[PDB]
Amino acid sequence: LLKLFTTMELMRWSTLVEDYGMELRKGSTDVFGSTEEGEKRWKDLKNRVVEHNIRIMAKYYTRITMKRMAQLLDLSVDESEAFLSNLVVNKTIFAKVDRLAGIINFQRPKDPNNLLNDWSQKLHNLQ
Amino acid sequence: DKKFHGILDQGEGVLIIFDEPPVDKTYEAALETIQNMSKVVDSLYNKAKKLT
Amino acid sequence: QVYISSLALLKMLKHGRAGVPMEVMGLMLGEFVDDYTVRVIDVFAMPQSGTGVSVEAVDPVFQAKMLDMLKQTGRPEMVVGWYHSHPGFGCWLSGVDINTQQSFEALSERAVAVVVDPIQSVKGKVVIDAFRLINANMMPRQTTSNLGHLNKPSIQALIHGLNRHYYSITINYRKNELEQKMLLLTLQDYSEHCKHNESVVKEMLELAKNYNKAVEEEDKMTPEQLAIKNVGKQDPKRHLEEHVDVLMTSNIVQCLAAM
Amino acid sequence: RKIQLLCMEMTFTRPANHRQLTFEEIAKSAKITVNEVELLVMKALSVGLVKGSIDEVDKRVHMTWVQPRVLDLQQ
Amino acid sequence: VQKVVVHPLVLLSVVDHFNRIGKVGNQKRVVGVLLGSWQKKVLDVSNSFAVPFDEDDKDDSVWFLDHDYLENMYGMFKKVNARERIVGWYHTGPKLHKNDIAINELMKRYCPNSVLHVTSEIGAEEAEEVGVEHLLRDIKDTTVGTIYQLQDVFNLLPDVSLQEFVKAFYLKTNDQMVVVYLASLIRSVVALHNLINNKIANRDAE
Amino acid sequence: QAAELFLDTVSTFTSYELMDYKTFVTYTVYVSMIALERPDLREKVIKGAEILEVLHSLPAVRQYLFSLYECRYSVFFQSLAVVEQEMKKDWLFAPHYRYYVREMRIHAYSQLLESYRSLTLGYMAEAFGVGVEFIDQELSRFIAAGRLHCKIDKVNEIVETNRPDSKNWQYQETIKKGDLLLNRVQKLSRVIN
Amino acid sequence: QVIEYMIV
Amino acid sequence: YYTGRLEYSEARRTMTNALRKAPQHTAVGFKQTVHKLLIVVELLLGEIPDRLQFRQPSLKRSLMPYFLLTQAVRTGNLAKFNQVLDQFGEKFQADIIRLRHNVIKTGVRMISLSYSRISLSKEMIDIYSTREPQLAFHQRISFCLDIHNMSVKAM
Repeated sequence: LLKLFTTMELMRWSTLVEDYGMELRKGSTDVFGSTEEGEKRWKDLKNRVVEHNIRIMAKYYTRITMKRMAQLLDLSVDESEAFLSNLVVNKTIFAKVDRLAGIINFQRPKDPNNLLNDWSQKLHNLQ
Repeated sequence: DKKFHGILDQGEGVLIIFDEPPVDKTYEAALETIQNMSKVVDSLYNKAKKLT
Repeated sequence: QVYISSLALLKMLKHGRAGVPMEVMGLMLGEFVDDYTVRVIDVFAMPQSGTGVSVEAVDPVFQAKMLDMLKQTGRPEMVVGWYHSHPGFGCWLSGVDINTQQSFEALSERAVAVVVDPIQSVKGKVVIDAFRLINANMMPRQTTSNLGHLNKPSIQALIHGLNRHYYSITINYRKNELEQKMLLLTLQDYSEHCKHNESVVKEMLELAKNYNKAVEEEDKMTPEQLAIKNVGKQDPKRHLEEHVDVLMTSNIVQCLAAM
Repeated sequence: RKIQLLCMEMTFTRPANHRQLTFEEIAKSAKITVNEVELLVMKALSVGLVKGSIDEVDKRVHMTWVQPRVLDLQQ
Repeated sequence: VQKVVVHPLVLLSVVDHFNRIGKVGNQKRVVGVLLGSWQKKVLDVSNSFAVPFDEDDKDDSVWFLDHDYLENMYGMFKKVNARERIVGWYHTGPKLHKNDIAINELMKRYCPNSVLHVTSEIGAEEAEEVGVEHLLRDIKDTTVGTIYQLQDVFNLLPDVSLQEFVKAFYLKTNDQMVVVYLASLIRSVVALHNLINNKIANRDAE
Repeated sequence: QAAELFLDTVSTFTSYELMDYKTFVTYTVYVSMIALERPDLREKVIKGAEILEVLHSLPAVRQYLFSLYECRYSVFFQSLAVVEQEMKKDWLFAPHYRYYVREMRIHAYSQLLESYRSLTLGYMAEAFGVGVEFIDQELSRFIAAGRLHCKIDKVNEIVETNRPDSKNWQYQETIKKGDLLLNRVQKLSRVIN
Repeated sequence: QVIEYMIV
Repeated sequence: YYTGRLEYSEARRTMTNALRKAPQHTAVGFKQTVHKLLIVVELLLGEIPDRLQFRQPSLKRSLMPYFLLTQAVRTGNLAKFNQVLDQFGEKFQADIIRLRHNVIKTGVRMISLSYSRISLSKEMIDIYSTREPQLAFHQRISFCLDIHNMSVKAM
């Protein structure tokens, strides 16, 4: 959970979970055999698959595809857009998400001079 | 009076957004002032021109 | 007449300015050719007492031993005489004379001291002046007519009464080209360029409104230099000039170097 | 994976002003597509080996990587 | 850790010191120690002895001392002023080698920071520039009255890509140009106010 | 300066004899939509309870008022043709009514097509019922002035509208402005002073 | 405009 | 001005140099035709409404024909510019494509119905800008102030 979760690298919804289902479930929060609210907190861990790699494609990429983001996170279009809307309404990223292919673009299409400023910032034998 | 982005469509029915790189103040202060100095020059015209 | 290496001037101002008022003292080193031409190369900062220092600063082991040490790996020749470091007022030496004048002829008549002023000299023209033993001998030097600028001291009675004994002459100066020569970007829209042309144009707005009120008002019923330039409610118009000056040295020049 | 990571990233010596290639990486990698495009530069971009964004609608990898690497006697 | 500041006290002292040792021959890396306050950014404000430098003429593998002489001048300036600690030491310009790093290491005794390199700044001369501005006569300050690293050098050079950046650069220039136009106007107006002041003044002096 | 000053005044001057009311609140509610900004204090015009009850007895300027924000423009041009018949009265007259009908007209068209990225010929014809050539010649005169952003795209007979913002407004404004200002000084700063 | 860019 | 009496590149700077010396000079000849003739040439280059008609009431010097041709180009059709030209015919200053140029500055939209109708690198259309586009105009007023120094050399 340290080397996987803290380092900004990809995840999976449950194949690391069913890959750990003989150890992360019982082994030797998420209480339940039949306990109330042990379920939803484990569903919270599904959100830790969701909001982690949206920070990866948000921290890394421009537009991707509706389909390619829809198959990176193994969801459909709709609940990925619902998790995305949850991820933007709480003001965490700057998503230019679109219904058509011009999706989640991380860009300022008004030309502030942040680029200008960034460029400025970037700017024996004799003994 | 409410978000200054929305131009919408009839045919395909979309809603284009982020119309404007909004007002930065620069030209609005500059142009405005230059309109003042006019007043001051006219006043000078009171002294210098409405004297001589 | 009296000469200096001006390292003695800078160590002089260093020891003086470091210790105000405390009247810090020391004694310099040099050589003699004629009547009073005294090259001074290094001043020797003899140490400080509690708050009142006197002839007791003429120590055996400090000036003797350290005169041997910086005789060896430094200034070889004999000392000239003392100094003294008047803070505040200038140059007059009442209790200083009984601690200085009798000390000279113990060494030689070729011996001068000098009072300096590291308080009132914030300048680049520091107050320096040596003197004589005219304790006695009221009994030549064409000078081109008495040297000039000691018919212009701060002519004050206790100072000029001190000048009866004192008789300053000159302070020469040397330096070399090397030393002379030795002594002789961006920021763009961080918030910078905006928020110092978003600022100053607003004061150009309402300060130009007050300049409108100034030219409307003073056009008529104005006399006696505008009541002495409005000492009160300072200052309309000039403010506009200053504002104009501030941006045109900034919103061009380094922006120019942007290009 | 690792010699694919470094040596398939290192072969990115395209002074081509601003390096932008994916079409070379399509043919330089004996591998199926966007797994070769993203995931190699996903893990190349998590650690400091390759820095820069990727468009994959455009199929466009921008890079400004640093990696002080080669002796380069003839460079 | 911070850089070094300067005081030309030590500059005139070392310059006069190489006005001393400049006899016949002896182009020497004359090493002398500094004393002064050492903390975050300082100069080690005052100089000292040297125990003058001679090796054979170039066979630079033999030393100078005393450590008791270090505390002769450093010890008895404490009788004069107690604010000081040794870090600094100099030599001639401009060449250095393992002699100098061997007096950094061998004759260390405190000196964590003493380059006379990232500590590179030649200072302001606070509170004693009166003994500098008197010493800045003829010609004046201005006139007063007037492979890995080089591999990572060109990683941040290339920019002609004017689409975006070019447009941005165009824009900023335009905006700042305008500002100047706005200004270069109100100073022309107040200058004209000085014109009518002078013309009505000399007009009334007719 | 006229509307707000009027607007935030109420008016009373020695039994309103220079106000000569049956005129004042009318003068406000047909001086407003020139310069009082259509979102901002136009609500302060409409839902402002100080003027609405005294234009209640004045139904002509009333139906001139709520025929902008209610988009019933087949009666609004009718309502503005009334104002171009009571332009005759006031002695502040001629380029005030020609400019006034010009800016009521231009503000009326710019209000309509700004909400749409594409304006069809039938819906712009639906604004009154004028058809084609009124909108064609007239809007071509307005874009000849360049004060809206539309254009008579007769390729499909559907008018397009994006919006380049008022960043350029300033530039174009200040060329003329700057010139005039310097010219005044150019009128003075010679020998004649 | 570096050539183009009297004020003193 | 007499130098002002072909090219249009400097007729307006010699119009500024021309319209200076006439407090009260004449009523025919010298004072009259300089203003109205030079602003007519200022329409021969193509400068339209907003310096024309409110600047008229200073002179009012018989004031019919040249102003009529200014609005005959401000509208810009040959049909009534004909009767400005041929029905007047004595207006003089004899020394057409410019009022054509006004209406075709618009277009229908841009191309105009597959390159064919009649009326009668900065992807923006030419609004403003922050590069070379607006720089030219900028260095206009700077130049003006610099040229206005001359003021300091006069006392």
